[PDB]
Amino acid sequence: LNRPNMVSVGTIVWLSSELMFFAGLFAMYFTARAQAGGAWPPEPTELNLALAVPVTLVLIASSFTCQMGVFAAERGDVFGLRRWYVITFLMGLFFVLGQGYEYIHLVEHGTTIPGSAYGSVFYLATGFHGLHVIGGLVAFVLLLARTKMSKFTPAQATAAIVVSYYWHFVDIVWIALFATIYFVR
Amino acid sequence: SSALLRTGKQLFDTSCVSCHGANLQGVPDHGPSLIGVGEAAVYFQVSTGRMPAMAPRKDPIFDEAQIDAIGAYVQANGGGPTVVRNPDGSIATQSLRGNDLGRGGDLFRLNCASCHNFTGKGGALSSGKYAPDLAPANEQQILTAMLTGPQNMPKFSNRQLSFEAKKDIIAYVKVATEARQPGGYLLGGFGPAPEGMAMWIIGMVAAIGLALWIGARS
Amino acid sequence: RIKPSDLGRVVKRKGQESFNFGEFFAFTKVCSHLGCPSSLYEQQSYRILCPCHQSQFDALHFAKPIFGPAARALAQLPITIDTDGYLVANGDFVEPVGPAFWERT
Amino acid sequence: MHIEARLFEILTAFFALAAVVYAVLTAMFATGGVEWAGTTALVLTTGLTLITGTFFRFVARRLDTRPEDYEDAEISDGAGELGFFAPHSWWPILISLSFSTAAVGAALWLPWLIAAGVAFVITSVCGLVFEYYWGPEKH
Amino acid sequence: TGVDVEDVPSAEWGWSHMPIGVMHIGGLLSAAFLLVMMRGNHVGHVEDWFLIGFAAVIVALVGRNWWLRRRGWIR
Amino acid sequence: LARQAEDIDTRYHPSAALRRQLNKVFPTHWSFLLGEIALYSFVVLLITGVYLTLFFDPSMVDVTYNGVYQPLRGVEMSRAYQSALDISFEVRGGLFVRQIHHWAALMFAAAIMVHLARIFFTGAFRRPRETNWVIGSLLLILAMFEGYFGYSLPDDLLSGLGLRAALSSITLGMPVIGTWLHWALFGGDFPGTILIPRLYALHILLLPGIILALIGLHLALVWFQKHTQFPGPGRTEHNVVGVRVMPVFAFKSGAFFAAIVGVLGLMGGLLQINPIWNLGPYKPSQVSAGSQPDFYMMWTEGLARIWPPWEFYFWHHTIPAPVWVAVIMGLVFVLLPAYPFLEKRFTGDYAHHNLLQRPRDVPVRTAIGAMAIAFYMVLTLAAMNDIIALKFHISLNATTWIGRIGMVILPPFVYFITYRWCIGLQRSDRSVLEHGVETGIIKRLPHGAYIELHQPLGPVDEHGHPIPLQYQGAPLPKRMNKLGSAGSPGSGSFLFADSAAEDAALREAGHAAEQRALAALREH
Ligand SMILES: CC(C)=CCC/C(C)=C/CC/C(C)=C\CC/C(C)=C/CC/C(C)=C/CC/C(C)=C/CC/C(C)=C\CC/C(C)=C\CC/C(C)=C/CC1=C(C)C(=O)c2ccccc2C1=O
Ligand code: HEC
Ligand code: HEC
Ligand code: HEM
Ligand SMILES: CCc1nc2ccc(Cl)cn2c1C(=O)NCc1ccc(N2CCC(c3ccc(OC(F)(F)F)cc3)CC2)cc1
Ligand code: FES
Repeated sequence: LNRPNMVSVGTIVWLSSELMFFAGLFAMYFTARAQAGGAWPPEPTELNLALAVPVTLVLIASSFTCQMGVFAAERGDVFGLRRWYVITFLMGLFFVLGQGYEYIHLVEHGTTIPGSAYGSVFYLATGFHGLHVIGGLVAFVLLLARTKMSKFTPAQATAAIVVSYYWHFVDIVWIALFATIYFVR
Repeated sequence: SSALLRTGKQLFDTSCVSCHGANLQGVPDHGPSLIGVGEAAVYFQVSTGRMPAMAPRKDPIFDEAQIDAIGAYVQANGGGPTVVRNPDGSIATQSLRGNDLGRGGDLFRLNCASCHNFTGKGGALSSGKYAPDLAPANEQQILTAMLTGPQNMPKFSNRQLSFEAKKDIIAYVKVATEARQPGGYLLGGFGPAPEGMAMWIIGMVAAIGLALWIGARS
Repeated sequence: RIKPSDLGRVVKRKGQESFNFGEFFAFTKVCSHLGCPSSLYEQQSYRILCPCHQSQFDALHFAKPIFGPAARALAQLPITIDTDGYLVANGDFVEPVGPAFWERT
Repeated sequence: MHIEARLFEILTAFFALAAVVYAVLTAMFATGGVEWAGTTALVLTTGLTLITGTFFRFVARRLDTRPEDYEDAEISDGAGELGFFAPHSWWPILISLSFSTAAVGAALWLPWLIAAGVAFVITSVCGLVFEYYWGPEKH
Repeated sequence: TGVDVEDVPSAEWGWSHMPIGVMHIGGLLSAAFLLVMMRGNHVGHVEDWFLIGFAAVIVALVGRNWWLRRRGWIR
Repeated sequence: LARQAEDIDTRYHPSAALRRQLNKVFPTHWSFLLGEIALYSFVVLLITGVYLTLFFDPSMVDVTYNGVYQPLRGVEMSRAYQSALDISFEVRGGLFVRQIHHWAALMFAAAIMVHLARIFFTGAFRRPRETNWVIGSLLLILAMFEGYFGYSLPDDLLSGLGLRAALSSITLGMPVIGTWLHWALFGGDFPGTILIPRLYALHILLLPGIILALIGLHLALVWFQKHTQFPGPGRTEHNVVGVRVMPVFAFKSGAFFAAIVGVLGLMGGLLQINPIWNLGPYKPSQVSAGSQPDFYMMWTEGLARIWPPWEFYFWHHTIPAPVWVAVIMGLVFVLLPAYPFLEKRFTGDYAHHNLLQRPRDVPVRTAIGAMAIAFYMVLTLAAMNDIIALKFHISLNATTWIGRIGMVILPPFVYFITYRWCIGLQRSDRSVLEHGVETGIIKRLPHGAYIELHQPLGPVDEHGHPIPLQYQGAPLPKRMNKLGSAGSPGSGSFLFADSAAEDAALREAGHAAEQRALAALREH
């Protein structure tokens, strides 16, 4: 019974709504870039590209690791799932720490939220993505703790799958934000 | 170019006349006269943002030396107090800090702590009104605040509170708002209410959680 | 010190019509409820607020209480000036100061 | 499912058409060029409907006929055992209370209230997720 | 005292009855206490209207319960 | 240590009382540790107070500070305030110790209140134990006043205001005795010279001694009248089911003691309480905005705030307002210890009881308790008027009137809701007794009908429906996973699996031991 999965449909439609949320943020960003003529990233601000590439590659590797974990989950063994999801958690934590470090080193000598318009839109666009990543980390921890406390049933597999492609959606919207902010300018 | 308050009476006419009058006469519906007041009142009211009002503190509207413009324009129509200046002509910040904190703290506890706090946190007055926090105000704002006597705050002249007394009070306030808490995380600056809340919501839940873990339930 | 603008809303309790010197009034500072210092003075409502349990006295109406468990007015002190221009007391309180007891106020 | 996918494809086609038309009509004939705020919303609503429609399309191509999608069918076809539908639970009201605490702590700028609200939200969501998976007590 | 089991299932395991006269008299007394609190230093009358509005609802509820119990629609 | 043990045995020969105390059985419910919490808090209080007495000087003479804390140099203060400042700033580890002391006092009070709530709601005060209830009530009163006298010792502005207002000007207002009590206690008018030494003597010697004697008597009565228990599988009014002291109970008690000490140390190191240096020495002319006593006197303060100004003036005399606060507080303190006798007079039940009641089986008492707790919460929140009206933007007069009206309309509303809620819980229990436990699975029953696959708790009749059980005062399961339904995860560590033989053996022996425990406790 119930040949198409239900949790899958729910997660998919919710991810669509989240995409619309990020649409609102993008619309905020593109305006105030048309108004600032010339060096629209103001003089105290210049982005350090020597740090933003490794964190993006780390996030992509996280996506690969999560897909491997789902492959392991579809056949009923919990330990491969646990290993791959621990790896994914560690890589996401590294990404968040790198982003926070760049925030510190960038607020150190210039750009602030109340000090500019570019700084405002930049921090607003990237901090919400950071919050989404932190939520994904919490979901990973909860899923592992839930696999710890009973036998492996197909419901656990469905939960793993939906958490997986939530993570995929996250690290795709990150690619969009990165290509828009750091390269297009 | 001090003979130029044409700016000044260019911003007042487009941001104030609806509530104070074209001649600074106090529209009998909303605003006071603003004649006896001086540059210090305008400085404190505009720099903190309480001015032009729709009164809480907000974001200021005017700078780029136009607070000076409105202040000079209002001073030219009366004899109120003026803002302190340093040998450069700018507003003094560093020269308004005294060197004696004992006397300043005793004066603060006698005159100021009744409405604000022991250490300058807020306090509640009757029927709405409250006394705000003293953390984000700089030195000249403290001086002009206790010199001009804003809404429902008493007015401390330079004869009952001399200039040393004011400087020492400023120094005590700025030190009390910037000192560490050498006992751990202070729970807001108030007395036993945050302490009781933290007890009930941290220590008791830890104790009851460990009691639930150790002992069985039946 | 009361602003010269109002000076027409004063009510002047029955036995103390001449206890003020112009615009100076000099009430006591010990709340007539339980004895905390009633020091919170709002300058343009003319209200005195006791911070211990929040009573409110009306500085323009012989310090009559207008909110809270406070039930008796604050005591007023007579003042004047001396031959040199300093403020001095022109006598004593007409009644005991502070909280009440079995004998009298 | 074949009709849901077709519905979402219709919607995605119309939204993409409208987005492109608006973009190229405001590139010219407009005061300051491309409008940049309706354009974005339109492309990303197109993307929303596209994601949903593509998922439904894959699930339809990977599925055999279903008594719901199938006419000609009788009630003896669906005779079986449905999923698990949760009976009574009291965790939703606690989740809502925690989120409301965090929201009112964000309205009036009070950081301690925001921290307490976030902690309570984590606790209540953990309680909701684990409700039907805790085992018997170990003694 | 006594209550039938079909109203309170665990009527034999503990105290489960409170006589209705207690509740009626308590409601009337609380209304009277709310009313007598217009004696004080209240300058302003915004607070008196809440006192009068909350004392009318209590009396209304008590009267409704008494009248319905008197005509057998309850118990 | 055979030689030493035998020589102790020929000199004392206990060997039978030790066996009688090593075999005592104690019930194991998480709710039976709320008294241990208070006991351990009291022990920590004793230790830290004995440490503190080596540095405190309780005088009221005036000195000039001339210490290390610079923003107070040259200020004239009493000797007690200076001694407290010296403890805080000039003894290595003194601030930590006094913060532990204050946090332990707070935890003492909170644990006592939670324990009282348990005792009241489960009905553990009935026939054999009214006197133990009375002793507990006396302990509560003494703890309140001891904490008050304690935090009034290092006389600073806040403690001085509290002393002045409450003690001086409520004792001063009593109808006839009044000023006589005030002058006997203070030695004269309010700011004297004998107040702080007298409070010091009362606080370190007398009240701790009385509390220690009463705690000894309390624990003795609990030891010789064996503990109560909840109804269950093998529980009767004539036996105690639990674990023996010998290996287990002492171990659990000691581990709980260590964990409570750990929590107290952590929160005494990381959170700040009573920073007396931000205040100043007490002076009768200056005041601040907070005021506020510790959370176990806040109800007294709130009652004084929201009580209307009703005074009586007759011939040559005056009865002020705080007299009302006095009689109401006395009435509360008299109605607390005399409750079991009231309930036994009203319900007319005088039998021995050793099995507890679930709070849902006694709706009227549960509603009474919820009403009292709501009243207490209203009184406590009415004490932080200033903080509430400042942080949350509300008028001050508005909060006063909100408290003044809530004091009358919240208790009855809470009573009504609690009564209906208790009966609803009873009905929910009866439904799962009549039918089985809902599993949450749905079927379609080829003629298009939806059923929900209940699961019976006992025997079944001919046509598959379970025969209804009878209620026995014990809790019933509501979730299928609490019964063993979906369990048995893998037996790895966290990332690597174990062998299959190990997994099978461990699972199978665990199942066997569970079944044996069940079958053993049923049969007795
Ligand atoms: C059980 C009942 C009280 C017995 C009734 C017996 C009989 C009726 C005596 C008459 C007494 C009547 C007339 C007046 C009552 C008031 C008076 C007696 C006060 C004396 C003190 C004493 C009796 C205390 C009463 C019982 C006590 C309040 C138990 C409450 C605690 C229990 C039930 C639940 C606690 C669970 C806890 C771990 C989580 C709660 C989290 C927080 C929100 C608790 C709420 C909370 C509390 C409780 C604070 O005290 C507090 C103080 C300062 C700041 C904040 C808070 C605060 O948030
Ligand atoms: C009618 C809306 C309104 C506007 C617009 C407005 N004010 Fe005010 N102003 C008030 C009111 C009302 C007060 C009374 C002070 C109070 O109660 O807080 C006041 C007070 C003042 C005071 C202090 C009066 C005293 O006696 O100390 C000054 C100075 C002042 N305004 C200047 C200004 C300036 C500068 C502007 C900006 C051009 C401005 N006003 C615009 C309403 C307004
Ligand atoms: C309760 C009476 C009261 C007294 C006494 C009092 N204040 Fe105020 N204070 C207030 C009120 C009310 C305001 C708000 C005025 C406004 O917003 O226009 C205020 C505002 C201030 C501000 C502005 C705070 C800010 O962030 O802009 C400062 C600074 C200040 N007072 C300092 C002092 C000092 C120093 C003393 C002691 C000499 C003192 N106050 C005594 C009530 C008082
Ligand atoms: C038994 C219950 C007790 C309670 C509820 C209690 C409570 C308190 C409190 C709250 C303080 C304030 C501390 C501060 O603010 O710094 C205090 C001070 C003090 N306590 Fe206790 N205490 C208790 C027992 C004891 C005992 C048994 C002793 C000594 C044997 C003791 C010795 C002291 C001393 C000397 C002070 C003053 C030192 C100081 O204030 O720094 N206390 N007490
Ligand atoms: C209004 C309260 C209050 N406002 C503030 C404001 C600011 C601050 Cl910081 C603290 N507060 C507090 C405060 O500290 N509240 C705690 C408190 C309350 C009452 C009592 N009591 C002393 C003995 C009396 C007594 C003694 C003997 C008697 O003789 C007889 F009859 F034989 F018993 C009769 C009465 C009763 C009250 C102690 C502590
Ligand atoms: S002490 Fe001033 S109101 Fe009670």
